[PDB]
Amino acid sequence: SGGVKVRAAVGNKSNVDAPSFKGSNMELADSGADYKAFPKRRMPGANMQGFLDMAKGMKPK
Amino acid sequence: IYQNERIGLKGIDNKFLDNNLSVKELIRSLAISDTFRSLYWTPLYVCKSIEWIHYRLLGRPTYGRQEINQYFNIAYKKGFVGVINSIIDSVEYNECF
Amino acid sequence: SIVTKSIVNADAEARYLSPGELDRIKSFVLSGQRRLRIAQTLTENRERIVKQGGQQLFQRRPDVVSPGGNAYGEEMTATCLRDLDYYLRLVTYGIIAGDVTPIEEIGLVGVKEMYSALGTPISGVAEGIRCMKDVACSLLSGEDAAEVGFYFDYTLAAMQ
Amino acid sequence: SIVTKSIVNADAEARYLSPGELDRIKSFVLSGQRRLRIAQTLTENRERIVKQGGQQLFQRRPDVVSPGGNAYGEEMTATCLRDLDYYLRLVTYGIIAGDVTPIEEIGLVGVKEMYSALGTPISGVAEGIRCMKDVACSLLSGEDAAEVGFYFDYTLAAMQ
Amino acid sequence: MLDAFAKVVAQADARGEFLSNTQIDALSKMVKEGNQRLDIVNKVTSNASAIVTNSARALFAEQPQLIQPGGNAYTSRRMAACLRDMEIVLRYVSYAMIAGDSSVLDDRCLNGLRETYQALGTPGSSVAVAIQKMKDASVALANDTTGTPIGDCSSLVAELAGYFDRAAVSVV
Amino acid sequence: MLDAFAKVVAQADARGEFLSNTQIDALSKMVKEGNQRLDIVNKVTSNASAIVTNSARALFAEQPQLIQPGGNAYTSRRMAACLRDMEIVLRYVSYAMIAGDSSVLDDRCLNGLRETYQALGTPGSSVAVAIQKMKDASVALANDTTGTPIGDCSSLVAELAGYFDRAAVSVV
Amino acid sequence: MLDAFAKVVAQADARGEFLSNTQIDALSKMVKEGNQRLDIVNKVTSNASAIVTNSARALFAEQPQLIQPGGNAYTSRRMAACLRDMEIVLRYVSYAMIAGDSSVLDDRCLNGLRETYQALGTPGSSVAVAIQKMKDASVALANDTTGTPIGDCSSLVAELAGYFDRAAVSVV
Amino acid sequence: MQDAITSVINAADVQGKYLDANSVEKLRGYFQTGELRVRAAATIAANAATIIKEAVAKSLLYSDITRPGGNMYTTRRYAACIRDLDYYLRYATYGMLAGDPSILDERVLNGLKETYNSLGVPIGATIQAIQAMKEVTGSLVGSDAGKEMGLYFDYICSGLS
Amino acid sequence: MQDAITSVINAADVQGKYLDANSVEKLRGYFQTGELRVRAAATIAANAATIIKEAVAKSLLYSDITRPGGNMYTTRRYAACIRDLDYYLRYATYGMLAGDPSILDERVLNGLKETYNSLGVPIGATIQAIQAMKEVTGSLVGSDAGKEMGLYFDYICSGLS
Amino acid sequence: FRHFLGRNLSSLAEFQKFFAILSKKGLTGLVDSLINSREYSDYFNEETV
Amino acid sequence: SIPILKYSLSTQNQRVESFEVNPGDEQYRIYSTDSLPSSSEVDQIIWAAYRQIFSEHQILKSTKQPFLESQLRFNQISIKDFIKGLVLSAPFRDLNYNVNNNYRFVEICVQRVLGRDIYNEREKIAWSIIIATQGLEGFIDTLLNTQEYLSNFGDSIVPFQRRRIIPQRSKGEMPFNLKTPRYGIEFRSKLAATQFSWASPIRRFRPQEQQPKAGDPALFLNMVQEM
Ligand SMILES: C=CC1=C(C)[C@@H](Cc2[nH]c(/C=C3N=C(/C=C4\NC(=O)[C@H](C)[C@H]4CC)C(C)=C\3CCC(=O)O)c(CCC(=O)O)c2C)NC1=O
Ligand SMILES: C=CC1=C(C)[C@@H](Cc2[nH]c(/C=C3N=C(/C=C4\NC(=O)[C@H](C)[C@H]4CC)C(C)=C\3CCC(=O)O)c(CCC(=O)O)c2C)NC1=O
Ligand SMILES: C=CC1=C(C)[C@@H](Cc2[nH]c(/C=C3N=C(/C=C4\NC(=O)[C@H](C)[C@H]4CC)C(C)=C\3CCC(=O)O)c(CCC(=O)O)c2C)NC1=O
Ligand SMILES: CCC1=C(C)/C(=C/C2=NC(=C\c3[nH]c(/C=C4\NC(=O)[C@H](C)[C@H]4CC)c(C)c3CCC(=O)O)/C(CCC(=O)O)=C2C)NC1=O
Ligand SMILES: CCC1=C(C)/C(=C/C2=NC(=C\c3[nH]c(/C=C4\NC(=O)[C@H](C)[C@H]4CC)c(C)c3CCC(=O)O)/C(CCC(=O)O)=C2C)NC1=O
Ligand SMILES: CCC1=C(C)/C(=C/C2=NC(=C\c3[nH]c(/C=C4\NC(=O)[C@H](C)[C@H]4CC)c(C)c3CCC(=O)O)/C(CCC(=O)O)=C2C)NC1=O
Ligand SMILES: CCC1=C(C)/C(=C/C2=NC(=C\c3[nH]c(/C=C4\NC(=O)[C@H](C)[C@H]4CC)c(C)c3CCC(=O)O)/C(CCC(=O)O)=C2C)NC1=O
Ligand SMILES: CCC1=C(C)/C(=C/C2=NC(=C\c3[nH]c(/C=C4\NC(=O)[C@H](C)[C@H]4CC)c(C)c3CCC(=O)O)/C(CCC(=O)O)=C2C)NC1=O
Ligand SMILES: CCC1=C(C)/C(=C/C2=NC(=C\c3[nH]c(/C=C4\NC(=O)[C@H](C)[C@H]4CC)c(C)c3CCC(=O)O)/C(CCC(=O)O)=C2C)NC1=O
Ligand SMILES: CCC1=C(C)/C(=C/C2=NC(=C\c3[nH]c(/C=C4\NC(=O)[C@H](C)[C@H]4CC)c(C)c3CCC(=O)O)/C(CCC(=O)O)=C2C)NC1=O
Repeated sequence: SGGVKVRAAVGNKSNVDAPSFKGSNMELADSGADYKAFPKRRMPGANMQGFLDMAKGMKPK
Repeated sequence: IYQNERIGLKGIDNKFLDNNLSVKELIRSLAISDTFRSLYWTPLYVCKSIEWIHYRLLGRPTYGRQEINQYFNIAYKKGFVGVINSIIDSVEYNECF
Repeated sequence: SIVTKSIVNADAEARYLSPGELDRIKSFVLSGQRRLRIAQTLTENRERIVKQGGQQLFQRRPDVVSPGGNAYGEEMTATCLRDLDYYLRLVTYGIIAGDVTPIEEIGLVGVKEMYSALGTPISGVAEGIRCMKDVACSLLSGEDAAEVGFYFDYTLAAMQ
Repeated sequence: SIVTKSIVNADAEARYLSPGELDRIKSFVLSGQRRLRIAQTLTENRERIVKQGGQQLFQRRPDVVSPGGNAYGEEMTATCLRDLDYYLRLVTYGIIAGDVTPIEEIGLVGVKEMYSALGTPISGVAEGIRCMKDVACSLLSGEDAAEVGFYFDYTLAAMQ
Repeated sequence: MLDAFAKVVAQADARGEFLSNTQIDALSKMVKEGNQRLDIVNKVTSNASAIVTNSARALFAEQPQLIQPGGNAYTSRRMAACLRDMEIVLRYVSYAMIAGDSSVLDDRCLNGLRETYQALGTPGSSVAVAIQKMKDASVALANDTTGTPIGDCSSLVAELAGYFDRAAVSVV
Repeated sequence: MLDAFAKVVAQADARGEFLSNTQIDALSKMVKEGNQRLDIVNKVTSNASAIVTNSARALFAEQPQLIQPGGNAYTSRRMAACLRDMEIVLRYVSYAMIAGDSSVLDDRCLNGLRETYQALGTPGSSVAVAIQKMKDASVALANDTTGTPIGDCSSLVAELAGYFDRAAVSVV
Repeated sequence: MLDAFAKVVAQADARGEFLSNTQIDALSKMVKEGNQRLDIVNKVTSNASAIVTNSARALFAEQPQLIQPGGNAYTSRRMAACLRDMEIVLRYVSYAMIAGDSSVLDDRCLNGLRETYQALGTPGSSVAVAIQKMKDASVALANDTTGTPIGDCSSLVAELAGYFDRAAVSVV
Repeated sequence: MQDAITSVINAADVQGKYLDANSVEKLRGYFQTGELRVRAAATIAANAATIIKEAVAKSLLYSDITRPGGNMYTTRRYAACIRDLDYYLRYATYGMLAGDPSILDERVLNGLKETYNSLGVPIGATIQAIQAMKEVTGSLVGSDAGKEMGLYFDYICSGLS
Repeated sequence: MQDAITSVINAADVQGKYLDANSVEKLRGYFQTGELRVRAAATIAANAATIIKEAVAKSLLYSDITRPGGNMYTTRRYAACIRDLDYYLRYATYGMLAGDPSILDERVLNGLKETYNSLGVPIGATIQAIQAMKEVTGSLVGSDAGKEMGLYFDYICSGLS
Repeated sequence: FRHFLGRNLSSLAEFQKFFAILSKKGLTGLVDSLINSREYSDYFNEETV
Repeated sequence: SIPILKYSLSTQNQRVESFEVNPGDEQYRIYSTDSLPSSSEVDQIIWAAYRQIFSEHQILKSTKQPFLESQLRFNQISIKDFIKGLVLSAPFRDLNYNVNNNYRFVEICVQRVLGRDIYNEREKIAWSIIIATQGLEGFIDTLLNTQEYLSNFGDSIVPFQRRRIIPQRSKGEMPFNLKTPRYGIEFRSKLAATQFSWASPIRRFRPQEQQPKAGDPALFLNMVQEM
């Protein structure tokens, strides 16, 4: 036992009110972690190196 | 059908009984009912219902995939009533009946 | 229930459920707390709701219990009250399902074929359910009696 | 029965039934008049064969009915006699079928798994059937008691 | 508590009509049988302590484990309580015979008798055996044609038999 | 048995400190109008007799079946017991108005009243509107400015209306 | 109430069996340790109020949230109740030490005691450590050899220990 | 075709007894999640085309079923897929509202795996499309609502397997 | 037949990429619960017969499937139940250790509901037996471990439905 | 074949050879014709289940 | 010096009034010693005291109190001192006090002595410390000096179960000897090794195929016989 009077008794109630933004400092719950197993897809590769190299041709136009 | 569920169709019968309705419109008025939808479209597979419904309205089963494709594709867009209308308004119904 | 036929309605129409359908599934499930209380009242009042139900039924239809009536003797009168216990049970299902769909496909579809084929006066069993309705609505407040009585009179309508 | 497994025996062997098999189907059906009389004796003696059956069972096995026994109290003792009514019924089937084939696939196949899984002492229920056997054979002549007792002791053998 | 006449008055009191003139003929048929009723009761209340002990003695030969050491009705504290317990059932059965209706049988005797045999551990099936022992002694003594005119009393001993097997199914 | 003066003293030493002065003037919020409190309760107490008699007669014009034969309040003992309950509930809201809180209302009257009304076959709906018939007729009888000095006291007529419906949510 | 002798008799009368010769000798084993059984209890009642106040102070060297404002054993009615219940529990285990079995301990004190404290709100395991602060204040007080001569009596103080932890698990 | 209330009423009716405390105990559990299911079925109706576009591009868009010879080559065959995937995302929405997967095997599962074998539709790629479609559905409706909608997707994948 | 590590490796391998931070993030989450699952599978192995004896006596012991005519009447049929319930409590233990319900549908769920319909086994009473068996399993292994073992019971009940 | 060989039938003629045996000798003629084949012995001879 | 735990009341029949002037049939028979009974009518009071405080069982020869009976007949003690001698009687200790705990014995001494049910379960908690501190002889005189004992029994009436039945009805409540027996289910189940080991005899054999199932008209034959 430290202050034997129970530390607190949270000095009274002045303007003590509920509109206290619970957790106003600061953030929380990170989303980029969740863990989906599939990527977001894309095309090209194999069967298709011909046309990518070849859409560079008109890319700049 | 039993008398409990035929009460909902009594507006359709005597409309036919005073000679205000054809047979084809009578057949479509029965098939598009909820009494029919609750019996042969709802409790069945989406492709078996099209097969059964095709066999009552037209007097034969489906021929092949293209015929059963076509009515079945209609159920994608319009649904149950859209399939019944597409059979009674078909060319083969109007030719045989 | 309201959930299953609001689905099969929008199922047939090749579409999803409108706000008119989804603001009522929503409105029904918040109503679900109050429905179980109403069905809970009729659940353990079947001793009085049935026995007083057959009370007024025989006072109003002594023919069915008199010698020659369908429910004559110790035997048929027991089955005479058995059916009222059935229909009182289905009303508890309709209150929790929020619709007469449970009462529809049980005890209503083709009911005239059964009772005509049993020799029972179908009008007599309709009188029995009405006598149960006055006992049931006498057990609940006005806001509830507009529901519990509401399912009985549907059963009265389909039973004639 | 003797008819069905004399068939499935000769069925598996790709052959018909021998004289040894057909002179016994013949010998069994002429025995059928005497079998129904024997089963008719046990049919409406189940009140005395079961209740006196559980008589000697508790006097010989007071543990099962004492506090801590599996059949303790008004509840379990009623089910304690219920099983004896079952096995007494199957013996009436075996007598009319001329074989323990009805008793085999009912009340014997996998019986140790049930009673071990119910916490019941399987040896205790075997003692119950033996007590029923002395009551049953005391109700019939010597020529019959060699049969009615004969099916009980098979049930005793398979029940341990 | 009701008698037989009170159940016809209080039934139509809830309906609220006057008692009909064809219901008076059923009440006047009861008072014609009112003096054959009073010597069914007098036959069973006079041999009352021998209906009890001859039925207990027949019970304890069929089920000997109730009185053997470690049994329920074993000691002299509890043989007397078992012998009392059939005197109370025979008391209220004869009460419901003299009233004509069973409204005092299932009110001060059977109202929770089953739920106190689960708390005491008494075998309730054996109390319903010893009630049917007492039913067989009491309907044989209500057929006794000594000191009484000869007549047909079969409908009133079948009512005394009804209150015996009501109190037997209310303990099991 | 605590009141509104002892309401905050229960929360005082449950925390465990002396009385903060944000409420000491706010306990002097109603010892000013405690002189306004006692002449509000002088109309439900000194005119209690017209409330139970008028509203019960108007109730039976709303439900005609509760004075029929077969109704719940049909004989003379029931109809005397019905006003016995209605003069014991607005007894205790005069016990609730004198103390500020509603701790003597639910305990000494309503603690089990929903159970015994289901255990008697009384409908809980019509015993709620028996108090709603005497809810608005108690505050409108409380709003007589004649015989008294004048001024708006709409705080206390929401408190006393807030205790009549507390019984009406405890009986259904 | 059964002592150690009656528990042998009540098990033998239930089976209807006499007492054996080697059963008599184990009870004759108990009476030659009779002075050693008795003068243990001559310690634990003659220093009995010391065992209460030493353990009750030392409980709040371990859990001082009971005496906290808002805590269970805070108030002076409730501090007088916490010394009351530890005086009763010490009283019944002295009765069992003169008996020889715990049959007066779990028929008077410990039977149905968990369901009291959960309906009271008293912390269940937090009174069990108050019992274990009384055992070591008493089993060390039993090993003290003031006035009596010297012999091996560790078997009897294990039973004196054996009542204090049978009672400890009946309040958790 | 039974919802959670229909299944509760059926089991309580099939024994001929009233709705006891256990039957109403599950019914109260269904009414508690009634608010969650509608909002789950709300957003799924809005993003129906977007969810199916996300699943096919994430699972089987560039695989060689998409190329010539693969099971999805011709435009009629490709168009049948998104028509076909629409039913899985739609009927799963019905199971999520009804709280009972009886509608799936009644109207989807029966004769389904027996039909794909007839056409030669790859059941392996089909389930992974539904698995990817289940993954995006958990994005929209949230975690627990995704747990509910996801509970009927794998029911389709299990029976279709 | 994949565990949590096998499923994580498969998804990370099926895209041809290494085990990035998200793949190892779930793997660390599985290793944290590795201590809980073994003790959960420990006590379930000990009380296997006791759990099944508790479930059948609590769900379907005295119902009229147990009586003549019911689906469980004969001793061969009764003995098949506790044999049958042993697999559900056993395979659910495997899913609880592997952390992935792939083994259930691989070895239990496929052809299961199609088999009970053949035999005529009541699926309704089966799920309630597993639900009651799930209830007793939460008694032994605790709350969170019961949440883990319970997560695979309803997976069986869902697919078996 | 699922039991005494751990595999399904392979061809059509492998059916008719083993159906005619079961057709003429029943169960005792069929199982002895599987256990006495070479394919049993190559995988399992006398010791391996 | 430690007052009682302040419990709460409930809704009961004895704390309202009946409006029963000239009560008809279900009166529970006020046996009293101000009506000046004869010596055969003192004996109908002493049996009513034994039936109230014991049950109908323990009116045996060994459980009678023949010296307490003679002091009632000499008008030395009252009825209130005669009820106090029956709870402190040595048959009432070994039959009704050694076989249940202190929270069930308070349910006996309020049902039989005060004639009312218990209010709620806190009153059994609030009363059971009186028996464990100052004893059973300190428990009865603080129960016989309550206002509920004096305002309807007094110094001359053997107690009774007040307002068991509702006057238009015929069913009412349960009698208190059939409510709380000598021992309960919690004392009987814990002793099944030494005492109370009985195992139960055989019931009458009902065959299993004669039992009614849902939708059988034999489940309504008890309804039809009440018509
Ligand atoms: C307080 C005492 C008291 C009684 C004991 C009875 C005694 C009694 N019973 C009867 C009269 C009768 N008693 C019987 C009774 C019986 N006949 C039998 O064969 C049975 C053994 C037996 C009853 C079970 C019958 C049948 C009559 C009527 C005679 C008849 O109508 O045939 C009468 C003549 C009444 C008359 O003449 O109108 C009397 C006094 N009544 C009493 O008030
Ligand atoms: C010993 C018992 C005792 C009483 C019975 C009351 C009676 C009473 N009330 C008021 C005086 C008053 N009483 C009321 C109350 C009301 N007036 C209304 O118009 C409303 C209908 C009603 C609300 C309940 C008001 C408003 C005043 C005027 C004082 C004020 O509030 O400004 C006064 C004048 C002195 C004062 O203001 O306190 C007295 C004696 N006071 C007592 O000491
Ligand atoms: C009023 C109660 C009451 C008693 C307690 C005993 C007191 C007492 N104890 C002993 C006698 C004894 N008392 C003890 C007991 C103990 N010795 C120890 O060292 C331990 C501290 C303690 C046991 C825990 C022993 C061991 C003996 C025997 C002496 C010996 O061993 O030689 C004797 C001598 C004669 C006899 O053996 O009885 C007496 C009078 N008598 C009574 O009337
Ligand atoms: C859940 C919906 C449902 C209903 C309603 C139902 C009715 C039903 N009523 C029956 C008989 C009967 N029902 C009655 C009924 C009556 N007699 C009267 O006078 C009255 C008018 C009426 C009752 C209020 C009688 C007398 C019999 C027996 C008829 C006979 O024995 O021939 C029977 C045959 C016996 C049986 O199996 O119970 C059925 C199946 N079954 C159902 O599944
Ligand atoms: C036709 C073949 C057949 C048999 C034999 C059978 C037995 C059977 N015995 C049961 C229970 C039981 N059986 C007993 C039996 C006994 N207790 C004892 O002490 C004795 C040794 C023994 C009887 C002689 C008890 C006590 C129970 C209830 C166990 C419990 O409640 O946990 C149950 C569960 C409840 C029920 O549905 O009845 C079944 C199914 N079923 C069958 O189909
Ligand atoms: C108001 C009318 C009334 C009823 C209905 C009633 C039932 C009743 N039966 C009782 C006991 C008893 N009942 C029996 C009876 C039996 N045990 C057996 O072994 C046999 C099967 C059976 C009878 C032959 C026994 C032995 C007791 C004593 C319990 C004991 O001391 O352990 C008891 C506890 C003590 C007593 O009062 O006798 C009650 C309260 N008592 C009443 O006052
Ligand atoms: C059969 C023998 C017997 C036992 C064992 C018994 C226990 C008992 N302890 C009680 C209260 C109590 N018991 C405690 C004791 C404690 N609370 C704590 O926080 C500490 C852990 C512990 C003290 C060290 C307290 C504080 C109360 C008062 C509860 C109250 O009045 O609200 C009460 C409620 C009545 C009262 O005393 O106010 C009973 C009936 N009564 C008996 O007749
Ligand atoms: C409501 C329940 C239900 C389902 C699910 C259903 C499926 C169904 N899918 C079909 C075809 C098809 N389904 C696919 C699907 C695919 N190709 C792939 O590579 C993928 C793995 C997969 C998309 C996920 C394709 C390509 C066809 C056309 C096959 C052909 O033209 O031969 C057809 C043939 C007729 C038609 O589409 O018009 C039916 C009936 N019917 C039903 O009633
Ligand atoms: C490892 C995954 C797996 C499962 C689950 C499985 C089930 C399975 N359950 C069976 C039978 C059975 N299953 C039951 C079960 C029940 N009866 C009831 O009333 C209850 C609802 C239920 C117990 C929970 C019964 C009674 C049979 C015997 C059916 C018969 O003899 O016709 C059979 C037929 C063959 C046999 O038991 O030897 C199989 C193959 N096989 C598998 O490979
Ligand atoms: C602690 C203070 C206290 C409360 C709270 C209390 C309630 C109470 N109300 C009762 C009855 C009753 N209450 C009513 C009241 C009504 N029934 C109706 O139909 C109307 C809708 C409504 C009133 C207008 C009636 C009619 C009875 C008597 C029932 C009967 O005897 O048939 C009874 C049964 C005993 C009696 O006849 O008085 C109790 C104990 N009693 C108390 O002493």
